Amino acid sequence: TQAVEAGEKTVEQFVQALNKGDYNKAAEMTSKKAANKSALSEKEILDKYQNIYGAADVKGLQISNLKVDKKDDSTYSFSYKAKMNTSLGELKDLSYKGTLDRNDGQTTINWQPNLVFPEMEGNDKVSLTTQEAARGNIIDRNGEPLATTGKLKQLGVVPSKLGDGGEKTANIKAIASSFDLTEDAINQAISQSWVQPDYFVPLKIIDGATPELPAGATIQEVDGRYYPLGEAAAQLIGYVGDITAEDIDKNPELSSNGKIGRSGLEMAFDKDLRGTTGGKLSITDADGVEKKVLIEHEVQNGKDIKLTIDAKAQKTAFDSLGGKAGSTVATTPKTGDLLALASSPSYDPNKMTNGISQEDYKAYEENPEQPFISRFATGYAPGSTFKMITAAIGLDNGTIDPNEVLTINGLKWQKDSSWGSYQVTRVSDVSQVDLKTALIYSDNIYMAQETLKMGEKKFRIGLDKFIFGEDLDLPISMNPAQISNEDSFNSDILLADTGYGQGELLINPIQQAAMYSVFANNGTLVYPKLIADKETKDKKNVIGETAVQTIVPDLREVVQDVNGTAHSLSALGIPLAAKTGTAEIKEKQDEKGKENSFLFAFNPDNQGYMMVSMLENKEDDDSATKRASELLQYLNQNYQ
Ligand code: NA
Ligand code: NA
Ligand code: NA
Repeated sequence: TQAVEAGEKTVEQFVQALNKGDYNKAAEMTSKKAANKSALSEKEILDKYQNIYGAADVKGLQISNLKVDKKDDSTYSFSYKAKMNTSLGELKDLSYKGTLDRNDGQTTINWQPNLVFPEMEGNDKVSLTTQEAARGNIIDRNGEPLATTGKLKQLGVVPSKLGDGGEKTANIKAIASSFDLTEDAINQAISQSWVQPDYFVPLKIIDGATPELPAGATIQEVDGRYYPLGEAAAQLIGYVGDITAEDIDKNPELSSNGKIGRSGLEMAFDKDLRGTTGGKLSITDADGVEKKVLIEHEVQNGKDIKLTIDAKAQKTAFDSLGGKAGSTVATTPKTGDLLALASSPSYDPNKMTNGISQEDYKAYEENPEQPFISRFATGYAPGSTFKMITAAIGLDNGTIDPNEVLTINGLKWQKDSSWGSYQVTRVSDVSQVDLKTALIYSDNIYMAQETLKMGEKKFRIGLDKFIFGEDLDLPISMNPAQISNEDSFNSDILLADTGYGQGELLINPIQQAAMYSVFANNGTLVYPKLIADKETKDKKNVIGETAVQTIVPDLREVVQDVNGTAHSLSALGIPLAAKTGTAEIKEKQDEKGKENSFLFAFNPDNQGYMMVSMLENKEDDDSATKRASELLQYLNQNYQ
């Protein structure tokens, strides 16, 4: 028994060394090279595992049903089942055999070639054939390509057919002028250490028509990932990059010669889009005759993925932001279909996937507006647009009388002196303010007073009916919305600030469109939906239907009233219920305060669409409302 337990331990140490990819340590646990002992020395056992397991990308060795018994007084036999992962999938239930040598107080393994794979003898060989899987496509709600595989025209220069002095310098300036290239970039490209004078040095992927080709400039045709919307959907779709040795070490089933999603939906749906590698892993004898097929299956191309996105609305929403910082989310609020998820500024996903220079990537990374941010998935304070929610909560618990008229003097208000120098600020000095007037003029003082009168307890009861703290079932990385940092405000100022969408509220644009959908579903919250085939989810009785029938007519006046904050949208001549908003943010880079401009809008007649747009750190005289006319026209025409 004491020798049987020692034999079991050494087999477990041998498997563990192979499991951890430490082949040299596993070889040192073997007996000496002999006839009935080990078949090879330690160095060539190391080389056999390193060569064979490396060729099949063997990762992770797990065994089961280990049995060590006694044959002779010096040799103990062992057997166990085992499984491992390869570049062609999991290789399950492998029956391994062998014997253990016992001399002195050391138990070693009589190594044989059948310890690499179960049925190998002597000079048997291992072969691996693989067929690469074609990557699936990402399409919109009408089948338009968002991420597809196309034929790209690659511009390149052959430094041999270029020149020497006057001919070389003139041709480089001609190519740089005819293809929007820097003369220093072309010289740096052909001066790389890998370049030979007769080689084809690729420069960039050209899109559209091809101009004249000067001496040396030649166009070759290559296949690669292509994004038709470009930067208009770069944060949502993402990009693919070359698979690295580090990627294979983490997942050997990846194609060692293919692409992998690095961000966005390309990464979130990488498994479904990449498919499975097809091929065969077989064992042959010394004559190359097939002895045993270990793994074999055909190639399975990646499956397509259809989104709720409207490719026309996505491009319209992104273009409307004019390159400024901000985001826009468009939905069909009755089903939750995400028609558009625009984030601005953005980056070029085609440039990312077709090789980007360290300078262009550095410009993206050091842009203070940060184009890499997915602003539709980043939490923000919702701004004074949130007065809709506080009003609906106040109507439900009876704390807000729609006809009660408050008397507000000036633009600043304080509960008492305990607030110190802080005051809630409004933009319009209206003396007699009821609920309808407060929504039309966006009166933060009114709602701050109604929030304080309502109380934190009743306020949170209405807030808890929404989606605060919930994880949305979406293939987009995001954090749950929050009311504040803790379960209690512990501050009348924080309570009042939360009443009009400031405070410690953090809600991303997608979560905002979810909460605001109650006004298009008579108080029912409809969860947003990105995958077209998925089922509509909703949440009943978030706010009362009476509150909806009270607030939506007021939201019509935000557009139709001459002093409504969204009156410029009345020029469209379409039925609109809207609510503008602002959020004041303090920053340390600039001692002056920044603000975000918000716009909520939907069709109150048919509930066909709904949009939530925001400008982050807006320039002076800029707003989300002045940029929404084109998207509102398109959504109203095509979504009823
Ligand atoms: Na967050
Ligand atoms: Na707090
Ligand atoms: Na406003």
